[PDB]
Amino acid sequence: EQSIQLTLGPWYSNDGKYSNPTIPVYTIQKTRSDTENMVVVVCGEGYTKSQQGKFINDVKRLWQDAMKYEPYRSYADRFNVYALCTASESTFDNGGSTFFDVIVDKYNSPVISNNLHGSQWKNHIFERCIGPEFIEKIHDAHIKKKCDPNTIPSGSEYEPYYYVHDYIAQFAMVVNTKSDFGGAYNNREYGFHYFISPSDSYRASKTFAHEFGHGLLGLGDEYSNGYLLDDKELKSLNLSSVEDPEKIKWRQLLGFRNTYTCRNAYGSKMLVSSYECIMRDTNYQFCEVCRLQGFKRMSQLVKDVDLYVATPEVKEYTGAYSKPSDFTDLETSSYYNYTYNRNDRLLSGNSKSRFNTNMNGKKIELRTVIQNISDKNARQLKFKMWIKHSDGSVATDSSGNPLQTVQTFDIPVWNDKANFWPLGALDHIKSDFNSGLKSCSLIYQIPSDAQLKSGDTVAFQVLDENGNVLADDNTETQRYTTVSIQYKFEDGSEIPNTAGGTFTVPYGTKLDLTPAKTLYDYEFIKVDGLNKPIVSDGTVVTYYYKN
Ligand SMILES: [Pr+3]
Ligand SMILES: [Zn+2]
Ligand SMILES: [Zn+2]
Repeated sequence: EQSIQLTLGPWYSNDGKYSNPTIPVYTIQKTRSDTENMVVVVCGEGYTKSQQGKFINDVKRLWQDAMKYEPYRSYADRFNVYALCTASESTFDNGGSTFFDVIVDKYNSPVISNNLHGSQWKNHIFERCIGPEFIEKIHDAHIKKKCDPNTIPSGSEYEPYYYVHDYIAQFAMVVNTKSDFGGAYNNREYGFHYFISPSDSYRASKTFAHEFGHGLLGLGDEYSNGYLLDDKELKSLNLSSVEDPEKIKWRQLLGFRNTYTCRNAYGSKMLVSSYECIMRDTNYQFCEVCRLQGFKRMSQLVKDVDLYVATPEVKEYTGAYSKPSDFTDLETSSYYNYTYNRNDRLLSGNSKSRFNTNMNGKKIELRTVIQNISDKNARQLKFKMWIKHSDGSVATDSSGNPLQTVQTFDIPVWNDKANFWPLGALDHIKSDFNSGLKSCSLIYQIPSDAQLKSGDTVAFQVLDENGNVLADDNTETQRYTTVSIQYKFEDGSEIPNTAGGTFTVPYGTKLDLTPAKTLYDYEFIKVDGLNKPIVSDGTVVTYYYKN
């Protein structure tokens, strides 16, 4: 079957338990060449050889649950996901020898323990052993190994393995356990880019998405502490200590959805853009700043994503939370007072029906934020907003003029792009949060003589230069559909060492990806199910490869 073979000398397996392991490789998802997608490699800790089927199903479960969160969900079909069936002598719960020597320290942190058996480089195993074998043999780039990982290179111990984390976007280690923990190890200068999370804890999927947010998306722990120094302020994608709303990096997002800067705990000098974010508390979704920053980060790792359009909202425009001085109080009470006010004004998503015939003479606001991913093409997006009767017709005033307004917004280029986690970067140092970023507000005065009827709602569209609808008043609550991937030989047999996963897309989506020319050594033949609206759960897209 498909596998990689490692050579682990005493620096990686000092007790000889894994001196020459054979590691079966399973493809969970490969929708395009590895050279065009983000490659995720997932290994199991504490799974015996007879438990590798549990491991594969565990990865599929955690991965599919991660793909339900924005911003990952927008990129769901642009990941290639591989499960490496690393076999431990002992299960994790039995407490004997495991592949990765993971221990849970006194702070409940899962840690690769170099000193457990004296394997002095154990926590370098991903970039020095697993990664380079994978990239030479499985990855479509087939980059030949450059250094013997069981010898000391001339010069830097680390530089020869930097290339690993450009071909493998993320290493994840799933522990076969119910224990609730999580850890992320992000220090590319010293080779570290992996996270560790449990298979069966009560919030295992939430933890996975969270540690994935640290690792791939570059997001900071919103539960952390302290006053950020100037260099750390520039460095952080989603944390701040800047109290002045006119200077805070994410000022353009203030007042959009639940973006209202606030202290992450009473008295804290550490500020978050939203109190309700998975990066502070794993029960939440990603906040709008994390969604933006993660969407930008992933755009650096693929080639064909050029625009981010946050989901627009419509709010009664009262003047509240409309200027910087409305955001100066950073207490949690101010955050929740802001979110209550938003709910009292909301006219979109699940509050569409709050529109009523008393809205004549009132102002409404269409609000979103837009990020240009291009550093070459400025963009011009047209917003349209109108009052729609329940039968779909456009409402009018008493003179017959449609209750409709339009405004075009100019989105400047992302000239700062090369400073924001580009391919090859060892870290993020400084970026201009506002480069390529435009908060867009379209305010409409509903006429006093508006001919409103019961059941009227606000409709809207964000349009590109060709009139294509990028978002509309149905986007937020639209139905998502599950699509299943299968890999088959031309005779219909399932390809061994594949375990095709599922993800979700908006109902009606036409998938349009160029399939990879090869799967392992199998040659691509044809695909069934692409370029066709996905309109049923369990829809199967079938990739056919020559045996
Ligand atoms: Pr052959
Ligand atoms: Zn955490
Ligand atoms: Zn966040």
